[PDB]
Amino acid sequence: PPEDLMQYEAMAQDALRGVVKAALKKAAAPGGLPEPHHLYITFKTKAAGVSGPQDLLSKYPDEMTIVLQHQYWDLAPGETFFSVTLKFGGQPKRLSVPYAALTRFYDPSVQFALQFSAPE
Amino acid sequence: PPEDLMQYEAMAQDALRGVVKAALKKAAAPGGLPEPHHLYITFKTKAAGVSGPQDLLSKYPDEMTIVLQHQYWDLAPGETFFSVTLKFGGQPKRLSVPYAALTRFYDPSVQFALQFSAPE
Amino acid sequence: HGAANDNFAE
Amino acid sequence: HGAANDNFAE
Repeated sequence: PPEDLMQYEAMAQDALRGVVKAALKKAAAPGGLPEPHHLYITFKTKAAGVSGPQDLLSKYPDEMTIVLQHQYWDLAPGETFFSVTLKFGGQPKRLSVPYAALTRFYDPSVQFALQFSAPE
Repeated sequence: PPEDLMQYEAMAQDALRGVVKAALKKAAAPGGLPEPHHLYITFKTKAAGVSGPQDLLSKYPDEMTIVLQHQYWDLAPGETFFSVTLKFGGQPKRLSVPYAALTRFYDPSVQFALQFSAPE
Repeated sequence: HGAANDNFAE
Repeated sequence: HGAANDNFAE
């Protein structure tokens, strides 16, 4: 015991996904992130809501990390999901990721990290 | 070093105030909290946005804790602040508290606690 | 803790 | 880490 009927831990997890969303809004601001800040976003490829080139998604069965630093365009962070253009083998491609699909967040500059979808 | 221009710690603090708001919505649900869950909310009396009987507020200069368990009525958790009716010396009184004024959250049943407005 | 409001169960 | 997208600075 004791069984948590309030699911405080789950609510704290969702609350924290919001930091990713807030960080992506500063990154979407004209001028981008304040250097040397950059982001590493890891998400579940099969999670509902995520869209991307069929070829690309097939390459990454479950997890996929993307880095937002030197090569990303048109970052559009909506209220429930964000979309961005990145390059794979020099080829630009679009991605849409729900904040719900997120599993990890990391900014190497200040070593700040977050881990989600993990109830442990 | 390193100076955090992203203020990740501050964003994590705000994100977490949201757990209080979500907990107060379950408590405002017809039937109240699922026993034995009850809440201890601590807030800054002088923080802007808080209203209450002048007499009561004067008794608690800076901090004030309230317990939501056996004696609270008409809990109305808005999106930016919540109001509740409690009893002081058997006299019912109304209070409005912004989530921004919060400094501590505690549910004795599962020993879950949170501390805000503390950048340490 | 130290609640300010009345909280005796009933 | 292990990013999937290109990230060479310029």
